[PDB]
Amino acid sequence: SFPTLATLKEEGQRKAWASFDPKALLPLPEASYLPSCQLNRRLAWSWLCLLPSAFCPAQVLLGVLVASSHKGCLQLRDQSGSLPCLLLAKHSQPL
Amino acid sequence: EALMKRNFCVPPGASPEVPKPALSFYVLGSWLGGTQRKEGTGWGLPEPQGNDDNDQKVHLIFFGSSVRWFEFLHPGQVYRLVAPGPATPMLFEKDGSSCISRRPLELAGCASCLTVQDNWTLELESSQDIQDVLDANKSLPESSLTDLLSDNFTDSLVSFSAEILSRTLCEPRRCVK
Repeated sequence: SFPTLATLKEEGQRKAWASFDPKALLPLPEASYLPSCQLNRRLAWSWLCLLPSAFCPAQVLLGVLVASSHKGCLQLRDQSGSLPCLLLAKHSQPL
Repeated sequence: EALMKRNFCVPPGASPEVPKPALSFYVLGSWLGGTQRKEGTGWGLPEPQGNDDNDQKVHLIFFGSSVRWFEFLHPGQVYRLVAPGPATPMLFEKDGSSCISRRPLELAGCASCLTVQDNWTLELESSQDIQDVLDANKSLPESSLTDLLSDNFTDSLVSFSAEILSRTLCEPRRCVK
């Protein structure tokens, strides 16, 4: 299936915010012996990875590379919008 | 050099107004030849490089709308720029004092600067033609473990290549660990 950049971004953001369970990150009994400041600092950050090819059906990314002259951030741009992106070549060789 | 907010200096012969803080950066590199002219599809034989006592080192200030080229600069890669139009002499050696010559506070006094122009563009050369220079594309320089772990406190320049284990943000000062 061919998605649009805005739809992909919104779906990713919604899925990321959906499964944000603090109890999962810090299970028992480690939190049982923690102060408030350390607990809050530990819970302050997280991350998540998603593979679109694992969804039903598969998805393919398509876009136009655009290098804006304001922030120096290469983006994939379409009519719907834009998106931050990172480009690398083979075997740890920079683009 | 990294990309951040930078302050230029007083232009030569212009109004004495404080340069505004604008995002910009600069690079340092070494030349490989003299002035070169286009010839057909390719470029003509470049003029011989002057046997000058000055070190073959140049500094290029990138600012304005040229910041978009930041992501395509990496050490050890052969880069050739191009100035569209006629090959005006004295264009790839030093900044023209008469024209816009604004440098940051850390680069104003340098004797080797070359501010890029908007109409100029940059391209990557071919591997086979300049394979001789590309032979020095080994691992990036890095100080020894003893140098990084010796006590001293002289010097604050180190380099290595590591693998991230864990990341954690610090808040009360803004710091990421």
